[PDB]
Amino acid sequence: GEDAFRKLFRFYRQSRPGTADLEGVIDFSAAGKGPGAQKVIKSQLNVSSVSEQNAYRAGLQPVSKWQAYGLKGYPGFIFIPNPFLPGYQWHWVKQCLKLYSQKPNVCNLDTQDLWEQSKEFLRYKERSLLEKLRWVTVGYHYNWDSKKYSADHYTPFPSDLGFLSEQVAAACGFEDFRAEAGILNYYRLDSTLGIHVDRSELDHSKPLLSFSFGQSAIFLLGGLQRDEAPTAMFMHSGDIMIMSGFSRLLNHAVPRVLPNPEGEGLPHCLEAPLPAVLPRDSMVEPCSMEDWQVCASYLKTARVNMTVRQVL
Ligand SMILES: [Mn+2]
Repeated sequence: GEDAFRKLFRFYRQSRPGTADLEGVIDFSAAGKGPGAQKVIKSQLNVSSVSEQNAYRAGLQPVSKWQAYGLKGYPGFIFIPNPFLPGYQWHWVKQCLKLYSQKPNVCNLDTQDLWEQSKEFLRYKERSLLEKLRWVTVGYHYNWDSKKYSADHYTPFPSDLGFLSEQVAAACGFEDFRAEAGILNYYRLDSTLGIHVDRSELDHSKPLLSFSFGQSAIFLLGGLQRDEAPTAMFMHSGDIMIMSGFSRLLNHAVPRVLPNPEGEGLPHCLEAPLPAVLPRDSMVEPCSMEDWQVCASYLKTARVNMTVRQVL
């Protein structure tokens, strides 16, 4: 475009993956990028706020093994790399495609059953309801015209997703966090998310939690005004971003979902299977081969985002 954010947004939208174009983008998984990488600082977690039993029940590594980062100049911003136990990302992806999208919740659409159809479309050699799915709301449903939440329009918040969110929130120092409203977003390789501020509600003290699965994205985090040059960072599969306080007023964008380097394929962390024998006390359940096959085929050219907040 013209201004600093616009220039960087367009740069990354059009960049060539694999080349020196992405040398300035922060990769939190890899701990010499110039401005970007010098801003990276450790963000101290409240390790004792999440018991090993609770981490294991959510399908998470023990919090003592998590690495959390902040960025100098962006107070209230926390970036976790993938903390998920091997295999467990598949549970969340399955729940987002199969269960959470169903009509007890609201979705952009609202066989002929979505999951049964995609089961059959995979078998029928070479536009499905799953391919058309763009967003789903859970918990207190957001009204897109009303621009707010209401006690009349709600569904019980998925207890597995709520518990996961609250463990993450607790590790970040928000031990009283209540998962009450969620938006699930479904992106394609061509998907872009424009520069915006998440709309202002009086209290900004509670964290927004953002989970990503599937293909990697480039996220731009800017300033209070649109003109300030953003910092660029990767969001890889399993990574979690937490924004509270000051950071919730910042301009941000996702200019690019990056393809798998081989065109179509899955990130390395999704190669591990969900374990055969899960615990009895787990919030997670087994994933069937048939269900998995639909998830894998979908994720090869997609990114799923879950955004969780407290509204009351
Ligand atoms: Mn946003």
